[PDB]
Amino acid sequence: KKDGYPVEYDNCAYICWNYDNAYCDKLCKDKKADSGYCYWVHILCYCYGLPDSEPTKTNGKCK
Repeated sequence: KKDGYPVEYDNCAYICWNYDNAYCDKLCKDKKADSGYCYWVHILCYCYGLPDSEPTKTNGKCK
């Protein structure tokens, strides 16, 4: 398991709906994580307990 910002190709994270924590929680759980929230500093969804196989953000900008 891992915690992090889930991404789509390539290295592009999921922006929150507004600043909605519930949105990110649902998104994260649909990706099989334990939970998630909207990190307001970046306005991105952050997940707790993603599967090891789910891609997460690394050092790098969105393609």
